[PDB]
Amino acid sequence: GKKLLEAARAGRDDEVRILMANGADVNAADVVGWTPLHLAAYWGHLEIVEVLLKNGADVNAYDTLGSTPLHLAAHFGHLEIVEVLLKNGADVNAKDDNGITPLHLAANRGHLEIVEVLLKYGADVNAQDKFGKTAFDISINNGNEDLAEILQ
Amino acid sequence: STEEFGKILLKVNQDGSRVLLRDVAKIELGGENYDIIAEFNGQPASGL
Amino acid sequence: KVYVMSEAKYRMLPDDIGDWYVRAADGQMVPFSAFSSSRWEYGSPRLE
Repeated sequence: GKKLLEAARAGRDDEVRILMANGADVNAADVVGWTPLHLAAYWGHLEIVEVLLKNGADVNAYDTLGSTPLHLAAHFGHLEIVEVLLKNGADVNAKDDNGITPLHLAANRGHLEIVEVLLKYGADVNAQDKFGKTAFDISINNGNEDLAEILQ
Repeated sequence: STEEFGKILLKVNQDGSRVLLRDVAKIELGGENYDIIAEFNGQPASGL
Repeated sequence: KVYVMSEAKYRMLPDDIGDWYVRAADGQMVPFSAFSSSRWEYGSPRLE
């Protein structure tokens, strides 16, 4: 499991398969609750995200602050990983302990394509975080007009 | 970035309205000072 | 030197953050959880 977490982060595709063929826990979690999926999502390892999912990795694993791999992918602008995660049933409206959704994160960093995909799978535009802010609110505050109209 | 500086929150109005820095200022990268301007054969230049 | 700091057991866990209170202008004690949000990310422990 520990070897897998590491290999997942290092984007070592073959290594991930090997430990998989030797049956390491797909849902192994480090000290902050990140799974190999969290790791591959954050660092942008598309092929490892796909191998992990087809080996039954929990697509909706959450860390110790309630954040899923979909949060990480959306936030860091990994459009393909977002789609792969969504196509594998990732909860598009997943909230972390802050009430923050993947749409909030994508909106906030202005990842327009990602925003569109999220909406495409039925992201709730009206979803508010702990401060009552929506993605729309965020687009306005950031003065992102392109993003702002897409959210209306 | 100028975007981050522009959304600096100066105050919230009693009607919950927001006054951002960009609402009272122009925000841009620009010289620490504007006193020195150089040309190389009449064309805009810098130098050391 | 004189040093102020949290006793160890109150600065060990992420959840400990919301046990610290600040006093508002009107005298009210407000927990960190009411004006902040947090997330895990990666960073460098040694920048060269």
